Amino acid sequence: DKKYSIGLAIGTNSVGWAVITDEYKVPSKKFKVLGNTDRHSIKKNLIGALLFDSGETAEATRLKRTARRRYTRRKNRICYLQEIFSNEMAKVDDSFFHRLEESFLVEEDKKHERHPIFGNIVDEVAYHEKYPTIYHLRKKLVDSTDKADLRLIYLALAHMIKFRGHFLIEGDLNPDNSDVDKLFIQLVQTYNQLFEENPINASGVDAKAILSARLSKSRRLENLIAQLPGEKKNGLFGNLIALSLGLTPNFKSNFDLAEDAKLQLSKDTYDDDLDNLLAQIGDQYADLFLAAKNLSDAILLSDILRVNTEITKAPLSASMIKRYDEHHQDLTLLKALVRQQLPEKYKEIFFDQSKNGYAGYIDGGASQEEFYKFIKPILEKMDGTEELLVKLNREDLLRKQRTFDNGSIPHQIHLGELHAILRRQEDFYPFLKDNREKIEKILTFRIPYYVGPLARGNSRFAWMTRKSEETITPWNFEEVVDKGASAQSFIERMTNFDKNLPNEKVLPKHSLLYEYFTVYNELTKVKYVTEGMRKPAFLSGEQKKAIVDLLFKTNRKVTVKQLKEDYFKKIETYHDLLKIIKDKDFLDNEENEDILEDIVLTLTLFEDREMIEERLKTYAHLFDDKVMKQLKRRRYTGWGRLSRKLINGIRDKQSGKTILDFLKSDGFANRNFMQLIHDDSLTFKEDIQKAQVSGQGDSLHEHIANLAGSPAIKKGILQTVKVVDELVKVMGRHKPENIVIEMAREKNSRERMKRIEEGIKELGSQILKEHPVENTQLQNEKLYLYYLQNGRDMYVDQELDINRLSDYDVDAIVPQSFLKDDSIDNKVLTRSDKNRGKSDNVPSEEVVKKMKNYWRQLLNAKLITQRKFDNLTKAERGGLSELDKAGFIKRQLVETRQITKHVAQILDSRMNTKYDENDKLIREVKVITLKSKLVSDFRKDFQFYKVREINNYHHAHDAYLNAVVGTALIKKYPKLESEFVYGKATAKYFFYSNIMNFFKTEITIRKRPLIETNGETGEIVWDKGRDFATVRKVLSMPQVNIVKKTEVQTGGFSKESILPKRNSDKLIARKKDWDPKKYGGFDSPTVAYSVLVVAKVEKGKSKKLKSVKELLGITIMERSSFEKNPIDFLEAKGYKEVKKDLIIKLPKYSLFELENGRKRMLASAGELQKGNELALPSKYVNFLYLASHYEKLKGSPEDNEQKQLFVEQHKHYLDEIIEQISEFSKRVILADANLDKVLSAYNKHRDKPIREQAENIIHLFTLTNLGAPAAFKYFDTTIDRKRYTSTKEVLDATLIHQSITGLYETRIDLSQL
Amino acid sequence: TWLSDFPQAWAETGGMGLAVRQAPLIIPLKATSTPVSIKQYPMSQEARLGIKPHIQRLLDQGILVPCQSPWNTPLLPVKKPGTNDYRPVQDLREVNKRVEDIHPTVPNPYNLLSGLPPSHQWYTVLDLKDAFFCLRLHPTSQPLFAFEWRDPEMGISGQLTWTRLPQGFKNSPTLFNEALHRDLADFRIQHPDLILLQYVDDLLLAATSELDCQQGTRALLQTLGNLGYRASAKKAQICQKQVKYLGYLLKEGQRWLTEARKETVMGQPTPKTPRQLREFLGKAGFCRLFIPGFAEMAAPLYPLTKPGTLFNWGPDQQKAYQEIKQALLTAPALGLPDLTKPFELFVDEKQGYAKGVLTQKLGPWRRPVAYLSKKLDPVAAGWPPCLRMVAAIAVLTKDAGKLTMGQPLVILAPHAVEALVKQPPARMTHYQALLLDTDRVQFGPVVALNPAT
DNA sequence: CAATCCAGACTGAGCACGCTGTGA
RNA sequence: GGCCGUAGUGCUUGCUCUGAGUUUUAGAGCUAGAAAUAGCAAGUUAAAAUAAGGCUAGUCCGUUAUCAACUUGAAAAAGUGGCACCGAGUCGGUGCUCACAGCGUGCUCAGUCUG
DNA sequence: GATGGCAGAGTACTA
DNA sequence: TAGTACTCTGCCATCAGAGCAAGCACTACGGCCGATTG
Repeated sequence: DKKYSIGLAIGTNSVGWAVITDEYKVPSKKFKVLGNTDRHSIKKNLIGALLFDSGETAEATRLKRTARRRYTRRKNRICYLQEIFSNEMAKVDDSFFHRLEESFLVEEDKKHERHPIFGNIVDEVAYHEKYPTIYHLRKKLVDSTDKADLRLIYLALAHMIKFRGHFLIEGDLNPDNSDVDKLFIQLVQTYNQLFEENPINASGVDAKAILSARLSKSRRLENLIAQLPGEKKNGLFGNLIALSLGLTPNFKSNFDLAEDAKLQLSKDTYDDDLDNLLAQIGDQYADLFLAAKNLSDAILLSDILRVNTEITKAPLSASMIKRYDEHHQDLTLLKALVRQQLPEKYKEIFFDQSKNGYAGYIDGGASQEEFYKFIKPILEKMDGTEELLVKLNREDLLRKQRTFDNGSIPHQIHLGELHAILRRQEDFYPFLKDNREKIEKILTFRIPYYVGPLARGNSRFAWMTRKSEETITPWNFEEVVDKGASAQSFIERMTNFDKNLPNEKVLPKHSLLYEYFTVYNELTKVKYVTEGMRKPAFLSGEQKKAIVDLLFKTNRKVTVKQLKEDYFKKIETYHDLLKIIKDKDFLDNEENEDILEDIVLTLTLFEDREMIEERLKTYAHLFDDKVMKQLKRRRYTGWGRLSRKLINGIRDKQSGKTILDFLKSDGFANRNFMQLIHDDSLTFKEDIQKAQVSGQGDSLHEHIANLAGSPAIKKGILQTVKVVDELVKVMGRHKPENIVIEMAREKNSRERMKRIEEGIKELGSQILKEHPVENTQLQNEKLYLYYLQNGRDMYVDQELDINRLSDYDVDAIVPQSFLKDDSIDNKVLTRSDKNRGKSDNVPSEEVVKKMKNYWRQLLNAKLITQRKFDNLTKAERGGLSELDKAGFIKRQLVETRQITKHVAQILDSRMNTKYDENDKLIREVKVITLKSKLVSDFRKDFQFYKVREINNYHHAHDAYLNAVVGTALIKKYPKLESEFVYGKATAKYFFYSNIMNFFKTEITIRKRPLIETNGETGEIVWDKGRDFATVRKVLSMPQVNIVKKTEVQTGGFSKESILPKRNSDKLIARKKDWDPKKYGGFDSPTVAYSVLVVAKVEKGKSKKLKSVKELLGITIMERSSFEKNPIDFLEAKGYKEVKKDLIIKLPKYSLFELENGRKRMLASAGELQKGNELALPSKYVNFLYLASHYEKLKGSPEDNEQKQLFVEQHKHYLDEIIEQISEFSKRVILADANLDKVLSAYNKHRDKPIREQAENIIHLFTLTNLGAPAAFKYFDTTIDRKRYTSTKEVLDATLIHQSITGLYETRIDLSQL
Repeated sequence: TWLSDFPQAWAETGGMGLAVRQAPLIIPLKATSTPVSIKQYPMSQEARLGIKPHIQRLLDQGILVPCQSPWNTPLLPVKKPGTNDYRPVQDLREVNKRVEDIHPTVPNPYNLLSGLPPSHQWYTVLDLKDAFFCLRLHPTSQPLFAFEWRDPEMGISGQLTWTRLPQGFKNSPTLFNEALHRDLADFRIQHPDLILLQYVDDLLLAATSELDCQQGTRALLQTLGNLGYRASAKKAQICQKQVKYLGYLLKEGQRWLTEARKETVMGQPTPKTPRQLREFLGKAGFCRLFIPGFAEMAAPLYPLTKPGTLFNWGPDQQKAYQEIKQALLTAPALGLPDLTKPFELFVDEKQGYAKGVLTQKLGPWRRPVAYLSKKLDPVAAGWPPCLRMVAAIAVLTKDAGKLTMGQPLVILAPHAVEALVKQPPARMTHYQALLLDTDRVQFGPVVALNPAT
């Protein structure tokens, strides 16, 4: 029995731990070793760390699941089309669909003719000559009027249905609207015809260029407004133009409607909104609205079709055919030009698949960008290529029909083409005439997002309810799926429960009860003061009723002057429904509150007008048709945090009054909701406590999963809990006095590129066009800041130069001393940091005044954020006050993160369980949380320097230092338990600035006592004479329990790339009937775990049985097959007479001990990892830190000079560090070539300064590191990986099974097997 | 010639002993108790060979018998202060916490020698060999004690329980005392003249004349022979005026100090570490009864004993060390207290350290019985000199009671503070009861005393 | 109405460490 | 400190969809050469698969989380491993029991009186 | 973004 | 002398996008509200 404490450092992929005694000494006890080896005990220290792979989110799994569902649904669509065509296709060519299915088959495997469409070579060749591409056939079917072959009709329809297009645009699209100028002129003519008094003139305006510009929609609208007289933004014509170009305008100001009546043209509710607006104003604007709709259709289509639609009903097919013809002509011209001018490059351009060019573009994997990059210099170094170069620059040279840019083609184009084909060919095919509606439904059907998967009780993700038990086809979806119930379940399965009543769902935010409760709470806190009052008095219940009925039930916003005049002077959701239902007695009635709650619940739940109206039909008799229509129009968004049962259902046992009843009848007390729920006399608190008791708590893993945060952090939390339990069991089931814990704070380039592109488009500048920047270049902090600041200085008005980068000053808006934030949201690039003004506060008022407009423009361009703007313009608000400074200083030491609070609560609940007589929980174990700042400052002040590149011991050292610092702090300052233990400006500023000053001997010069005492008690909290020596001794120990968490690999079966056919045994069949050697397949399978098999194999012609011991990699795909029957699985692999008892499961990171303390970790069944950690002396660690100048220099000039002299006198430590590395490599790493290269590089680079030599020596520890080998670099020399690609040696080594702390081990000598 | 006459009493001829009067004794356990099995702790190869001959001989006598029991404790050798005999010790740490507790009745070494009167000048000291093994152990409680002993030569591996009372057991000294006391209780009745002193196993017989001791020794040997106890004949002082008992020399009815003990205390060099000073203090403290004013003499060395301090061997410390070395050279002969006659105590107090000597009448002179000295508590340290003597008497009178067996004694001091207790100028009430009890203490004629005394 | 969220000395009992001594 | 109301940012979970990419097959290559080979012609499209697969047979599910060893277990899960001191190259070595007595010191609890 | 798979060239032991 | 068998070195890893819903966590302003004891 001994008092002890546990210190823990929690990382995303590491959890350090350390047990300390009263004197801050780490104990050491002997531990029994289980197994068949001769070792029966081992001595270990109670300090170490656990290393594990970082956890992952379910984003990739969700994306893969969505892809699977999409593929299944597409195949089902094709199956529906084939089922429709089946009878007539059997009449025409019975084997057409069978031939289509077996297209992916070699000649010897097909049971039909190799040609899939007609089955004979002559017909196939003729068809491919007549229609080189599918778009030729589609256009022929759309335009031609004669009979067409049924297989060709099916092929066109199948292509259209398989590749539909995006569903971004709702409603209908008419491809005939292609010209922009003509439709703009027609809209202007209609506007002039209607608005005769104030006509609009638009002659001489390049409407096509203005509206079809590549700039942002808002910028295009602004340009059109600028180049148009007689109107501006927010006018009638401006709003019409915005609606046409896609923005949502408010038509309230145009006709003085007094209601928003916003119309979005792409939205499905546009027809209803337009009907409502027409009923509001009149029927004379319908022509203008239709003209705007046609203009919008033309605007969106002209950017895609880019073809004349006056001669064809298939503009998309015509555009693809024109692309094909342009490709052919450009190819012929390029071939002729190359033959004329550069005949020697013709082979490498048009014949070599490896190099980019035409051969690599078509036959190879080269993309359009790579093809253009390769062929641009060749075209430039040639004559007669001006138009080809123009097409290359505009990205319209030699384009295939199937490209990446086809993602902006609406499904309505394919729908129109399919409808045209069906109309053309329905006269000859009665079956085509009959099934036109269902074919269109097949093309245009998509499951609503709120319906979810169409499961039948065997899917965890699904929530849909079926009104009828039958197969859900796209044609009976409405009649089989209960859409309203499905959407209600979809919303309710994600909304929160009440926290006071965990089993009760929350009310909508705009619920009538919620509004009444909030209004009454706000009213009860207003203390009126008038003449004749001795003391301020609270409103009574009747006064509150009168005030609510006179003010709140009449006007939306109740102000103090209105309260004083309309009530104190005159006498002394509810409003939205009042204008809709036009009934006051119904809303004031109290027996229709259930109806009102159901109405608001429906409006919150459903976003579709059809669903709202079908749910509200039960209440249609109560209201009129127009009232029902207005109710459908109105929709609320938001969910409250209070349950209906909590608000009005629960009643006090003593008085029989609900919370709302008490709030109404508060009277003189005017106690609010918090007072009501915290009152001890009232039974509301007791009922809340009883409700929370029900359910109690789930498992530890379930609770951690239910926590909010990063999955890696949650995994670290679970590991920390498990190691705490393990340490408690190790220490004799005695709980520690304190548990001091800490938690670390923690394509992006593509996101930066898209953000800068959007910001530049919004701002209208051309900085990216002046000099393009790639994503890898944009990853640089200085370049990112320069590009975000539009190339201009942020603190003063001047222009910066990209070519002059790496010279400007990066400045933090909030000083780094007050807040340590290195994000772009707090970093600013300027020519000189002195322009900001004073360096200890927010930027100066003069600079704020100068650059306020520029910062506002950047904010409107989304280049800077609201937080950045608020921080920048704080000088006008008042700057950083003394209170703010004190707060900022305090928050650097006191942890406030919710994840840390959750971890502390979990540990406290696990540790302290006993209760007192008065139900007061005894704080047996005190859980303390600290930030990394305290420990880092301790290390920097007292020469306990940390270098992460040496070994993994720094995690354990950080845990030990956390324990020591936390225990010392809580000993010295018991009054700080509120801010540290889980459970004025000047005075606060200097208190937390010198909170850690009791460790040091001298302050600022104050001779602080050598022995630190508690004060008011006789407790010695620190002794500088010996406690620092103890810390130094602990940090210098060579034994630290470092454990890598073994795991069984899960995830994808192998690499997703499908390789071509080759005669290799590594290829994996994509289907059971697809031979890899003839069809290609996957490769590089992922091994779930290795299996040690001791068996006999057939070797030689005689097939003699040779005893063999080896490791077999059980991959992810065959893990279930192996686990179902290991005997048969191993026999099928070729092994005979295996031993089930001798079969051993070996997951990843399995540890083996071979000789001289050499440890190897199982990377896979054929690879090994290093498993030994070098324990470099702390003197060498400190010397390396000081010589490398970690984080530059942060010391006083007097202290900085002496450290440089210390390094100068300790120059010779470099050779000793090199010798330590070499001897450790010789004993363990056994990389002779790499060691020789390292030594040669060190010898050749000996004359360089100590700073550079130490910085490069830090990299040398990569060779002597635990884990997978990695390449490093010493100056110019780069050393590759020495991978251990043979696991034969570990078959005679010792297999060690380490617990979560490494103190409990099971050593198995595999040589005896 | 003594060995020949009593073959059934001497261990060198009588063989193993066995108490033929005491019944087998059941070792009780607490109600909430469960068997505990502890693996045999690692033992060095040199210590293993020390016990091995004992196990071989213990097996022959039937003391150690093979058994299978859930109880198991690690055997452990303890070498004797002399040579390397390596006596066997069971190391029953876990069993002791589990076994029940009985009230100890063992005699404390301070009070045994107080019973010896100066009239009985002839002594006969007999020490019983293998004392704790004489009492038989019931087979029900035999599984409680066990240990693992595996020797390939012996051919038996497993647990070997004890059929007798083991060594290292917490109740062994108490159970053996009572068992031996009852057997010899009949012997005391038959010989009123003899004075028998019993210390666990060591027995001392005191008689008046030489013939009385010879008759008593023969009766004692015959009595122990029938009872089964065997006494070692190699070390048995019989009918000698000079005997060694309880670490004290007994000559002319005086409790001398052995010459070897004095050599050990002075032989050590000047201490240099607190561990070295602690070693020297303990030896000196055992002789405190012979050194006059030892509390004040060793006063400087006491504050240096603290674990947290600096070992500064200053000139004052060397003066204290020299005083103890010279005092032990001429240590007097403390007389054996005679309970029949009244006692006399001298009390003196200088500078907060109480000193004195307990004496008894010897002809016309007074012979010292025991030198008493103490350090006054800090509460009495600040008292005036008149009040300090009152506190000094109370402290020393408490010490004298532990040796005088509660017999009345006379307190003689230079001052006349005996009347001051009645009318002094919580604790004081406690002092009044102790010093005013006429039954146990009284104050004689007030008179000073020599500084040496 | 405004501000903040026991010291001393003594006595008694128990315990423990840090050494020794008589024996086993 | 808490109560809010407003705004922004980041992240998480789930659902419905889109465009490509890869793989096999189809789109008759020609001339001169026994032949390798050379010279010309052509290239843009389509079908099928897109984790093998599973039974629960759904227009469902299949890459998240969790996972040292041994014993009891159907499983969920529960159990399994002495301490102290001196040291330190991944941990090593030494020691351990009693009972009574003597001396020095410290701590905790409780009470007393006074400010 | 490391880190394990994989092909290919090189070297070596054995029937 | 050819057939397996083991080692070392360089290359290579499916990728983009659009909606919708619910939630948490953090930052940043403005208004207002706390109670009990000496």
